[PDB]
Amino acid sequence: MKYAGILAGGIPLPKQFLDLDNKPILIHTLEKFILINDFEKIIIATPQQWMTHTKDTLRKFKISDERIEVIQGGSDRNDTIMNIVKHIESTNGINDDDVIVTHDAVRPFLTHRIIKENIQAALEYGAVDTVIDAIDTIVTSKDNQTIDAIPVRNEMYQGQTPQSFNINLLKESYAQLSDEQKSILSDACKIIVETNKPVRLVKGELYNIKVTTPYDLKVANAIIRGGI
Amino acid sequence: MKYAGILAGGIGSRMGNVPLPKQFLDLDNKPILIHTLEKFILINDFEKIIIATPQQWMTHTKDTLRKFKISDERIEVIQGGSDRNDTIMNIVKHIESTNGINDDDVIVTHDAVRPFLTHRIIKENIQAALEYGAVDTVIDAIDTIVTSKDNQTIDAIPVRNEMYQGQTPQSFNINLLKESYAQLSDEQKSILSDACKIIVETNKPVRLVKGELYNIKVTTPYDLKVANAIIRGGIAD
Ligand SMILES: Nc1ccn([C@@H]2O[C@H](COP(=O)(O)OP(=O)(O)OC[C@@H](O)[C@@H](O)[C@@H](O)CO)[C@@H](O)[C@H]2O)c(=O)n1
Ligand SMILES: Nc1ccn([C@@H]2O[C@H](COP(=O)(O)OP(=O)(O)OC[C@@H](O)[C@@H](O)[C@@H](O)CO)[C@@H](O)[C@H]2O)c(=O)n1
Repeated sequence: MKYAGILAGGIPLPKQFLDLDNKPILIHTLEKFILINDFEKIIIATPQQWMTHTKDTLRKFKISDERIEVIQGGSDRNDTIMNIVKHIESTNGINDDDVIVTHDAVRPFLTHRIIKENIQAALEYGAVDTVIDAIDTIVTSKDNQTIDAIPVRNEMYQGQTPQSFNINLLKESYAQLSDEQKSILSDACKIIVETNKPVRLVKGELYNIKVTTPYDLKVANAIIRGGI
Repeated sequence: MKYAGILAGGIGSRMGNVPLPKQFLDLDNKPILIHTLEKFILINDFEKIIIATPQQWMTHTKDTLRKFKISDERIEVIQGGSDRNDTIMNIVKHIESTNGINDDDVIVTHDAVRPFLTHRIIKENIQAALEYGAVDTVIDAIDTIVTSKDNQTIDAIPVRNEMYQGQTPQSFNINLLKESYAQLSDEQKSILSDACKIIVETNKPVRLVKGELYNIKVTTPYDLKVANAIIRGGIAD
């Protein structure tokens, strides 16, 4: 069993529901996952305020895949992931070989190739990240004023999503973490990295952007029009 | 004295059936290099605005300046270097052999292929270079940043709050830049990807100036589609 977890639990209307070429970003994203028959369930987690509106939007764009379920998101991004996990466990349980492909609702340009690679690398190695090589030199700062270090750019990668995990592995490593450890995370693959278990790399795409600021939405509107 | 070093070097010899190199390709009917150069021209603080370019492209650069009626005597076209930092040092050697280097000189280095920098960015670079001697133009990382030493598996995922996308300009006190460059071995030089790591390898500080999300580097066709959208929708306004 392969499960898809569309993360839309973050807070005009929230960015995930904004129109990209007369169509909510969430719909753009979800269409990619619908085309993959391998998914047992495609779960959209969203704030309680926006659950009925999400289901209205699905209806409005004539999407009625019974594989789709809308559930309530979490405190933080990782908590939303864990809510989707708890939903799967309390409705059909967790096989010890099940994987979940978590993906940002605001990353509507992921590709069929990206998803299929994610699922096969999760089946093989248990934890997967979607990245692209750093184009900018990457810099670090421990004070937001002066540089701390400038690593070898060759070893730096822009982390995207999907991020796909073995559900048992993800739950066990999340339980290993403290509340302080959890609070400093920014993605889900550091759950696995912090517990000293491997994370394979899948290559994303340069156009697999996160659409949150208005600048991003103009880039996304150009990517749509120019068929990128 | 404050100097601008527009980096348009390292363009390899190319056949005529390939489009023009990225620095010279048209963006809204204007070479990207000209878009970049216009911002520096508007700043009177600069004693010279030096464009370094491969030997093959010097005459074409000067034709291009003429074509867009650019006749600022502060602009000079010189031959670039073997690598990016070598191009910077060529600009330094030009400055020193034409005006000398005063100990209060700063140079504002910038990729010709980042045409969307702003007046704000350049001014902050100049003055932060005067105060702290070395400056990087960066933006807070939006993606989580990851490291891998084998292109297969992750080694580490640092705290994103401390990670930054390095952009340009990069601005230095010229003597400081020269001294720290002279300290480096050829191996160290070969592994650098920017100019601020010259200063960082020699354990001297580098101040941070915040850039802009549209201060993108135009190299791939994808970037040119993004850059045409930035132009059309007036997002650098
Ligand atoms: N309580 C919450 C908060 C947010 N969300 C969803 O999560 C998506 C991204 O959220 P956001 O746009 O704000 O970006 P983040 O700072 O969280 O980092 C992400 C970054 O790490 C990653 O894309 C990649 O880079 C790693 O490889 C959005 O769809 C939100 O709806 C959720 O479901 N519940
Ligand atoms: N012999 C050479 C080689 C390159 N150049 C110029 O350098 C510009 C960018 O070059 P390139 O697009 O190829 O990318 P780089 O690998 O050099 O990285 C840059 C990255 O570090 C920086 O933008 C930022 O991210 C860090 O803060 C281009 O205008 C080239 O003409 C030169 O004049 N002479």
